[PDB]
Amino acid sequence: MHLKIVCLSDEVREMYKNHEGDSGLDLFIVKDEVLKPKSTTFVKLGIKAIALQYKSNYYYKSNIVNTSFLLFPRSSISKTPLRLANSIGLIDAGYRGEIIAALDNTSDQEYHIKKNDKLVQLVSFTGEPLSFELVEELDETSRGEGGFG
Amino acid sequence: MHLKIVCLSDEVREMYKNHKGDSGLDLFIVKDEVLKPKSTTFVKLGIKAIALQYKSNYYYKSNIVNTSFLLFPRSSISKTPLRLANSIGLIDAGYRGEIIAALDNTSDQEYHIKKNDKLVQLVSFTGEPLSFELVEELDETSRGEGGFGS
Amino acid sequence: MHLKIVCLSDEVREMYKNHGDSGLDLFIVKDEVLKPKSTTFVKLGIKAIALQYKSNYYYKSNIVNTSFLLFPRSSISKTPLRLANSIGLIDAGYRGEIIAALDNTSDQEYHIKKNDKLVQLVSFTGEPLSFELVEEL
Ligand SMILES: Cn1ccnc1C(NC[C@H]1O[C@@H](n2ccc(=O)[nH]c2=O)C[C@@H]1O)c1ccccc1
Ligand SMILES: Cn1ccnc1[C@@H](NC[C@H]1O[C@@H](n2ccc(=O)[nH]c2=O)C[C@@H]1O)c1ccccc1
Ligand SMILES: Cn1ccnc1[C@H](NC[C@H]1O[C@@H](n2ccc(=O)[nH]c2=O)C[C@@H]1O)c1ccccc1
Repeated sequence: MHLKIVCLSDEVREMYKNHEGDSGLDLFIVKDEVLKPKSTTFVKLGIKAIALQYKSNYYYKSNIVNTSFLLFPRSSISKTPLRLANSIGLIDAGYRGEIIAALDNTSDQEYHIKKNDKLVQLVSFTGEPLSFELVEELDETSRGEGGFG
Repeated sequence: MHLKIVCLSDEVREMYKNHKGDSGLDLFIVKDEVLKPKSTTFVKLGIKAIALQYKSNYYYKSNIVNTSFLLFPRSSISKTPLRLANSIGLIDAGYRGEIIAALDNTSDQEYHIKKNDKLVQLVSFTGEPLSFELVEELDETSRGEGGFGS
Repeated sequence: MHLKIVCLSDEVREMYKNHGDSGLDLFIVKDEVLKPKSTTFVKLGIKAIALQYKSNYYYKSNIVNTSFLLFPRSSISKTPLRLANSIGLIDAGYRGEIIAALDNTSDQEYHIKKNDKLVQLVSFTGEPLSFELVEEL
């Protein structure tokens, strides 16, 4: 699966210019942030992303198409008090919004995520190796980050 | 992937006639229910379902088959204190029971769910788009809601 | 999909020798006390690879190793244990022991017993699973 990732700030772009014939693509925490104790915080991952797979035959009742994909916790999240609220995120084929990780802080202390933490990863519904590239837009629409003005 | 869904009551049938390219199919909470604080409740979704996909050759040591499939939380469950106790439910190809969501109320107060809330969704193992239709039975067994009599 | 499982001990091998569906259950292999309000890395005492047919995938001889998944069993929900990382992703390249990160959410300790089945191995496609017990991967 191949992902096109639009970084929403330059600080993020520099993180991903760094960065793997692997199943998951790790995502960065892009900004130091405090998570209140006993809370769910919607943590903005500062990127938009489209995933491409070869067209496939599926039952329902241009070799390369958009596809839905998954936001998984990284196994090393287990070591912390944070847990993904929604278990596993399902990003649909369309999707053009900022990817959000919803993290439950299960402790009663506040928790500091730091820039460059990796808590979550994108994963293909097929488990296949992921490749990505930075692009400036996903498509022509404003939500795509493309088009005029 | 195509879901044949059997609604277990008339009330549920109407909710599914009225239903709003997509990878998950939202399921309704079908009955106002109070969930106790700090507990796990097995919330009956009032439906049974099977999933149909193209037959595949798979390594294991008409072209439409029954397939196993996935029960995911909707991401809007995040706003609530309700968490899905088994993370992602696996429903096997053969399963003819009512679909249950096991919801942990992590809050220390009672949580009230309403008829028409949508907290969970069915999703295909391959993430392809889903269609569904409402049917009177899944198969000929009683558990499947079908066959002769009562 | 098909799994090659190396049992890490004499005693574990037994449990799998005396064990086609969508997930393969894994045993709790030794009695253990889980502390209250805690996360424990519970060792399952197996190594495993998974084999599926090669596929064309977009990216920029019959068989290959694929990634597979570690799901909780639906029955885990009767316990106060939760899988910390929701669903475990075991990569194609992984040769180490399989661990289940379990959160004990109880304010009391919780004892797991050998022959408990709390988690299960599932394939990316939901296809029926099979395994054999080898000596090495
Ligand atoms: C938080 N928030 C504020 C406005 N919209 C939202 C959300 N919308 C879900 C979309 O986000 C995408 N989405 C889905 C799952 C996920 O884990 N991360 C996502 O970005 C595809 C889903 O379609 C939202 C996002 C994450 C957790 C909860 C809720
Ligand atoms: C709690 N309870 C009381 C009577 N039945 C149940 C349970 N049903 C397990 C089966 O239901 C199906 N099942 C599996 C996972 C799931 O998330 N939802 C389900 O309906 C397939 C599984 O085969 C049960 C249900 C949900 C979670 C845990 C346990
Ligand atoms: C516990 N521990 C000590 C040294 N390394 C670890 C761990 N490392 C992750 C590897 O284990 C494999 N792994 C991944 C996810 C999972 O649920 N179970 C696993 O066994 C493949 C992953 O690559 C570890 C294991 C489990 C949860 C968190 C962390």
